[PDB]
Amino acid sequence: SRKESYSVYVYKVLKQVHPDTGISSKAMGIMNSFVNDIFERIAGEASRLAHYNKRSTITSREIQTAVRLLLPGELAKHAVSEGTKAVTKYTSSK
Amino acid sequence: KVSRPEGVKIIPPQSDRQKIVLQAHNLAHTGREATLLKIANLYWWPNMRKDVVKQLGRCQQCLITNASNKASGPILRPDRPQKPFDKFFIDYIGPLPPSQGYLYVLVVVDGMTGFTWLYPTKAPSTSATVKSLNVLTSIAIPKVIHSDQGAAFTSSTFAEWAKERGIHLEFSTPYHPQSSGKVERKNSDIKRLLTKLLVGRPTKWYDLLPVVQLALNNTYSPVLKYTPHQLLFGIDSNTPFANQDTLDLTREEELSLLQEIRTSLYHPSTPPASSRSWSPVVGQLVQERVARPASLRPRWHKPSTVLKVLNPRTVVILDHLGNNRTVSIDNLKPTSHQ
Amino acid sequence: KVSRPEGVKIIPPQSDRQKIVLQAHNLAHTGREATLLKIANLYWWPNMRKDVVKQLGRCQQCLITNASNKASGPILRPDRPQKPFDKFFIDYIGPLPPSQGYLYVLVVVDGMTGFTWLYPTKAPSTSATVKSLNVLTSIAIPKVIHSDQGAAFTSSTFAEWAKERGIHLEFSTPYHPQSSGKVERKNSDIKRLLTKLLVGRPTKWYDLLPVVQLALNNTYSPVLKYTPHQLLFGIDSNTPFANQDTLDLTREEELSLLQEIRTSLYHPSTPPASSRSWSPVVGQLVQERVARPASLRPRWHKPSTVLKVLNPRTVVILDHLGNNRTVSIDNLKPTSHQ
Amino acid sequence: DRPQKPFDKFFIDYIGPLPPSQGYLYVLVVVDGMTGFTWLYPTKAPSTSATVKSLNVLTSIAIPKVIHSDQGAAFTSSTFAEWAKERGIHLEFSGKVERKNSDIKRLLTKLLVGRPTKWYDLLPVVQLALNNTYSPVLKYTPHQLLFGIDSNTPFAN
Amino acid sequence: KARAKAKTRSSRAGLQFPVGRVHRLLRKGNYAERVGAGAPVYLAAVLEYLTAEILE
DNA sequence: ATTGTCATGGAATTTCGC
DNA sequence: ATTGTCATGGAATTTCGC
Repeated sequence: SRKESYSVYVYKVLKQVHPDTGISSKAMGIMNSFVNDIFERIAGEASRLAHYNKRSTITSREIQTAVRLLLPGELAKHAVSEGTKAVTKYTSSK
Repeated sequence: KVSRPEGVKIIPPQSDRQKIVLQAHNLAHTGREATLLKIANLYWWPNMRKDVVKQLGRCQQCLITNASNKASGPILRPDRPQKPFDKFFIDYIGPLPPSQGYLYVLVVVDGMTGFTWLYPTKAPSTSATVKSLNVLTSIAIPKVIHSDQGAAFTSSTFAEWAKERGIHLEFSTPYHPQSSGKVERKNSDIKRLLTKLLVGRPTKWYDLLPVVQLALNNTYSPVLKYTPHQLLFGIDSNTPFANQDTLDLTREEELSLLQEIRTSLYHPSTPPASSRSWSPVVGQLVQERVARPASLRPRWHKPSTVLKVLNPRTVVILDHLGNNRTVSIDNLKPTSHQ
Repeated sequence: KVSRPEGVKIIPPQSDRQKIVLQAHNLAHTGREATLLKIANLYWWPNMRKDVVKQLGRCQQCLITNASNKASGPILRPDRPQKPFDKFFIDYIGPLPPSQGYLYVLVVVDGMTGFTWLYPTKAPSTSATVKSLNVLTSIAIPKVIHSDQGAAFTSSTFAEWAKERGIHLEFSTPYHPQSSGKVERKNSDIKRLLTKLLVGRPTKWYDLLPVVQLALNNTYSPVLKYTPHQLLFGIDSNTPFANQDTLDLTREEELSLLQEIRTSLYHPSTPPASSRSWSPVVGQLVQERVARPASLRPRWHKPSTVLKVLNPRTVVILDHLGNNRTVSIDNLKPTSHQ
Repeated sequence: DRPQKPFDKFFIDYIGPLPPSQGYLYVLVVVDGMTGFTWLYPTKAPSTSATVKSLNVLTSIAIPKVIHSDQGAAFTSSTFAEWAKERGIHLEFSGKVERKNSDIKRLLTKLLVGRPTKWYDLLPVVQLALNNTYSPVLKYTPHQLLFGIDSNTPFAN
Repeated sequence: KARAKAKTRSSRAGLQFPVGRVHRLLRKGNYAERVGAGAPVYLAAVLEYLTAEILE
């Protein structure tokens, strides 16, 4: 049937910073399974952040704390500020 | 027993007056008329309606749910002040769509003219207001500042700054946004200027705030025919399309021309008082509206007695909590069947 | 150049007509008058106002933000039907406070009388409505059922059940809750009966629903002087305070008395049409209201041309989406300066 | 006294036991003495519990003056009696209906028997033809008697 | 009748990883009961920065 | 111990031309 | 190819007593 994936959304990032670059099949699955794992670390730490503060709600604040825990040092400085651009751009729209 | 031209009706005893009506009232909790036509199926006696009114004043399940069919009277147009920097009408707008980490915009309208002032903040705290006016008290000092009974203005901290400046704080009656007059109008101006600029782009409205207190402050009042700049200062600044009609005059003498410009302005018209108006009376029973009425709950509280009447629109009532809650007469209802 | 009694004014060239006004319009995006007094500081020429109107019809940043100052006209009172089971006005209430796993109450008011029917459900789906009426279509079959354009009624499934029964579905104009007449009234009755019963206890309102369609259905209409039971059936059931005035008659003959009871009922009064009314014209440009207007967004859409006028309150417009959206005239505004 | 009026004397009639559809067993056929209107409020069990829960639906629309039928289980208990005392209905317990029972005991029995669950699917459909049956005693249908109007649709005919 | 132009929420934030697919992987993964409207936006950005940084 | 309002377009009104 | 409404209390109105 249908296997959902993140394979298509890699070519929309691979062709942003290296537009003359292909990527193999068996290397797609790593960047596929990199996403699904780094998804449920951030979600599965934001999930356990909901119980620790007695709320049933995953806000966009709780994903920010569950990225300042998993990412160390200098990735935790960029991937926070690479999200709050994509939210402030999002909320000024619609 | 008695005979009527619609059939045979029954005269009940004098001991059976309160019982027979109360069992007909509580069948559908009606008022004066649908109560009465239930009794008009079995019974009849002289002065039916003197007993139905005797019921409803005790039935405190029906006084705190039915709303009044008696509107409040004519609205008051209070006069304009005679100088600027006398009444500021302040009210946060927002949460707007975000820009630069800003969501809330303090709006300080002068009550003299309409000259708006904008001071955007991150969150409507007490201290976000206090530094927002320290920019504006750098210009001049007001006598009175009106507002609404905000979360940030009613704080005991905000009043202690306000007594330093000589600010006479003035608060509206609660759940009455109509009391703050001009600021509720200019917030329909700011959201019709920033609406018109931001058509077809992301709402980056933190860029356009120096525009708004220069674009609205040079819009001619179309029923006063002046700029907010002229009624505040006296002459235009270097703006596009500025008057040269004042350059044929001396500034040392048109100061006292300006005081006669300010006292010839249009005053609004009071509407005619409609037929079903009602007036408060000191001693009359009144019922406030419940503040935030939850679902399937009384719209109104228990009755209360008017202590003092201040004008024909503002009345001090004595609530069930023991509260001297100075409410409007667009809050209250006349207590039914006194 | 020209001389005026207020100073010297400037006659611009004919090539400089559109440019000089558009740069004064976009300074504050005003309409006809505050635009004009900007030009009354430097310029003057015969027919100033024929050019300002020439601006605003092209300025599509100002047509979709300013709202109309022209009210719609007199409301229509449509006539009552001549039989029961002709128009049902249905609308879910709720989410209420919960009881027994119920939150939503279908309310089926007869358009003949006011005889309410209640059928509580768990969630306002299509199938929760369908089994709620299979109880009620057990009684009799209506010709027409009015509603609002609900989430559950507009489903393609719900219409396929409705064609089985002979139900003529009728939907209101969108974002117009005033169209569904009686059901919006009896929902202010059900929430004034269930409000009055449930004072001072937990809101266990699933117990009190067999009470409500027996307590409201025997409230005398105080301007018609009848029960909903009598105007639906003809005589009271075994209720407290039921009429014996019909027991002096024959039921075999008061059936045709009842058809003359139904045609003597009070009809409501149309209000007088106010001065600033306006009428739709087939060909006139109109602007709908934006459905759910987000913050700092146009209140109105782009102009649209009326295809057909159905009555003086209901008009079919041709939207920007290519839509034949049959809106009310309490939605639309007259497009400024045609 | 006065001639026969609606909502005086219901005659409560069960049919079954039909095979269950969502648990329901006994079709609580109610026929009035004067109008002969048909309420089908079927029950899962003929108890004082599991039939008064169907007689909340009837006593929301209309209240009869005499509750009277044959003897059974739901009609002998004093819990049923005290319930009937609050509703002001005189119990008698601890011409058109016989023609309506002719559909019941002969026709509607062998037409509801044969469906395990599908009989519940046509309870609102069978009922509307049972609100239009010609009484030569009265020369009206139970629809034309009870509402004071004639038939709406040829689907309600 | 027709409706408006369906603008995807990945194009309303300037990202490439979806937000519609992430927002049903926060309500079918039992992470919590309520998931804010901004949270799968903010998470699809952090999935997009780190997908670049390896592929860069 | 407080209170609507005010921009805005038909439409009515006034100016006034000669 | 759709449209307010209707319970409700002063208050005005009518009955009518003799």
